[PDB]
Amino acid sequence: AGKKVLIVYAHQEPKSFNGSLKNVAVDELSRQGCTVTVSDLYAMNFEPRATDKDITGTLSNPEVFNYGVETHEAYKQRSLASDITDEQKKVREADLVIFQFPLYWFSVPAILKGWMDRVLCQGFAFDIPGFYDSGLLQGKLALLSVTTGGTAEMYTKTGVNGDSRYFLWPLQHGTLHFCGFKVLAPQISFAPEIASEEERKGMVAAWSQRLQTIWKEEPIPCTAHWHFGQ
Amino acid sequence: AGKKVLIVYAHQEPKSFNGSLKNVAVDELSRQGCTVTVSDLYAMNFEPRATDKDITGTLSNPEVFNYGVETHEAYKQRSLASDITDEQKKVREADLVIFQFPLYWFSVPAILKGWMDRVLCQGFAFDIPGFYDSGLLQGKLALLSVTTGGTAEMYTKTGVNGDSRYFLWPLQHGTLHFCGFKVLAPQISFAPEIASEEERKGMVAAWSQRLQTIWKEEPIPCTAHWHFGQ
Ligand SMILES: Cc1cc2nc3c(=O)[nH]c(=O)nc-3n(C[C@H](O)[C@H](O)[C@H](O)COP(=O)(O)OP(=O)(O)OC[C@H]3O[C@@H](n4cnc5c(N)ncnc54)[C@H](O)[C@@H]3O)c2cc1C
Ligand SMILES: Cc1cc2nc3c(=O)[nH]c(=O)nc-3n(C[C@H](O)[C@H](O)[C@H](O)COP(=O)(O)OP(=O)(O)OC[C@H]3O[C@@H](n4cnc5c(N)ncnc54)[C@H](O)[C@@H]3O)c2cc1C
Ligand SMILES: NCCc1ccc(O)c(O)c1
Ligand SMILES: NCCc1ccc(O)c(O)c1
Ligand SMILES: [Zn+2]
Ligand SMILES: [Zn+2]
Repeated sequence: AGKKVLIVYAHQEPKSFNGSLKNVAVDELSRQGCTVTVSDLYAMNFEPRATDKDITGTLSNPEVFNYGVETHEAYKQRSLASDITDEQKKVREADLVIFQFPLYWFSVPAILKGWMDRVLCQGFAFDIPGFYDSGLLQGKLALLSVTTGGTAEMYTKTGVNGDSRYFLWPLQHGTLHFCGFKVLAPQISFAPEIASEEERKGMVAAWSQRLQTIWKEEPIPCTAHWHFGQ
Repeated sequence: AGKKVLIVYAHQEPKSFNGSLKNVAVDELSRQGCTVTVSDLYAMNFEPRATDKDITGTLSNPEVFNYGVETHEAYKQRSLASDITDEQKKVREADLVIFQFPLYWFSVPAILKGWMDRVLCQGFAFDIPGFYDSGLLQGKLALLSVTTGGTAEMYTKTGVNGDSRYFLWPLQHGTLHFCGFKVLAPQISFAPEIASEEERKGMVAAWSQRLQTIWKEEPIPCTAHWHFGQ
């Protein structure tokens, strides 16, 4: 049995280091015989804002608009904007979801943050109760492939930016694990802009290389100890 | 000599708890004689996406688009889109910047992440020469006023969501502190949707009561130790 992979990509320039990491993922997974799909957010001019335009049906409460309540209800009724449902179908069938993006303020670019806000709604990605290990997307794997401006050294406990794992918390635990995803070790390609030609090729080669045996990997213990140690 | 306050508000509903917190801040700071300005992102339909449209005229390299460089260059060349510059002016004149928003996936809603991504560009909020304690916005104060779905109990080091200080790291340290901001202790209104009307009032009152002496408050030590340590 093969596998389906969804790459949610967030970069404006195809020739970027991110674009290369993305194309590398596509080529390698495609070579393995895997089914691959890419959601190129910027090329899709993907809507990041969570507004009442995401609901098409009669609102549960037209007097006071509550995004969470309205999208939860719209999901069950099937009155969500189609751009949201198109993404949910991709995630639903996916066995692995890779996020390829440059770090923006210790997080994901707003266009990708919007994807997370609008696509992972209650009813589809999780339920109350029905989160974390009970998240609705349980059984699926997720992986963050991040590029940075800061060097590995800066991203250390005693470094100026602190350990890289610190900023992964909101994404891996607060979002992915919350929805039931098993999180694979993140792929951080440190400061490609500062790196030399050979170092950049090595970073890219390491990515595709790791992808060759990605199906053999085990997820990380997405806990506070893993991220912070303490 | 009077103070200037900018409130970056991120909520779709005026009758919301977030809306009330913002209105209470405007009322209290206005009563004190403070100069107050509010950036209602949703009402402004603020653009969250970082694209080449953020640069006016012609790009310094229309071959390969590098947002960071193009915006840095555009800033120094006074060629940024007006929505961006309108915000920077409010920021530059402000003595205190309050962010009022509901917690979305352990972070800010995408529309607000976009504000941070696009408004705090290189040359304005920071530069290789000066960052963090030497950020270009040094001297100014920043304060996060966030509302959550989860309860205070859930937000403890041994709780399901972990300690709230954990998700503050990317925002307070990675973003605000990085730009020279002195960070005031966050204002977190835990689960207002769960709490009772009396408890909700208590929360809003603590906020307004706190605003009475915010100018007397001392900045928190934005350190890895403060967020993660004991
Ligand atoms: C709003 C904003 C916020 C930011 N916040 C943060 C933050 O909080 N923390 C942080 O650390 N950084 C931050 N950054 C910096 C950001 O993370 C980096 O600029 C980004 O990750 C670099 O990745 P890239 O793909 O854009 O690089 P590129 O500039 O595209 O790549 C660098 C070089 O790679 C070359 N290249 C491309 N493909 C290949 C290939 N296959 N082989 C060899 N070379 C190749 C390119 O041609 C180029 O010369 C921020 C940037 C912005 C704009
Ligand atoms: C996409 C998305 C992602 C999310 N991610 C997270 C997450 O990672 N972690 C987390 O903990 N939560 C998360 N949440 C939940 C979110 O943080 C809460 O729903 C939100 O903070 C509630 O604030 P509110 O202003 O919307 O509440 P409201 O529903 O507007 O307020 C609750 C009650 O307050 C009443 N009220 C209004 N004004 C007043 C007043 N002046 N005095 C007294 N009562 C008043 C209202 O009328 C209402 O009945 C997420 C929600 C969404 C939609
Ligand atoms: N319908 C939004 C309610 C909600 C509460 C907690 C979360 O972690 C989350 O992603 C969403
Ligand atoms: N010119 C972007 C480089 C950069 C590096 C680290 C940051 O924290 C940041 O905001 C921006
Ligand atoms: Zn976790
Ligand atoms: Zn700090």
